[PDB]
Amino acid sequence: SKSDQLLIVVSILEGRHFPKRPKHMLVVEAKFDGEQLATDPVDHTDQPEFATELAWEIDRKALHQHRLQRTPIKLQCFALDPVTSAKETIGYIVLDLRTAQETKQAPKWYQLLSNKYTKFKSEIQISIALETD
Repeated sequence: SKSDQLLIVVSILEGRHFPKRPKHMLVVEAKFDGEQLATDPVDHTDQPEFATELAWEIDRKALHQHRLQRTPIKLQCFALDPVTSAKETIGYIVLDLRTAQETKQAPKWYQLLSNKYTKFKSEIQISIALETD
């Protein structure tokens, strides 16, 4: 059943309406079904360039269950200090497999929930898709 092996691919593209923080970086961590993945740290500019794909392995039977159960893909956004190495949680984004098809789809803009930058309507552009593993 090698064919029945799939990848959930989350594409984190660009951010917008972030504050310009000259000494900091941004990192997005993503957690699905107890597996954590992370982006490179990127410049904490107003429009951060994440340009990263994250991939989790899954079975077709398992994927269909997660889809119906609404198992979340939880994205946590951190501001990182390259000097001290301290990370602070900026906000979170929740995705689910409802839209995930086996073709690439147009990305959508997602607002950061519990956003520490309370006056900024910070958001991150995200695609989700399924590929053969």
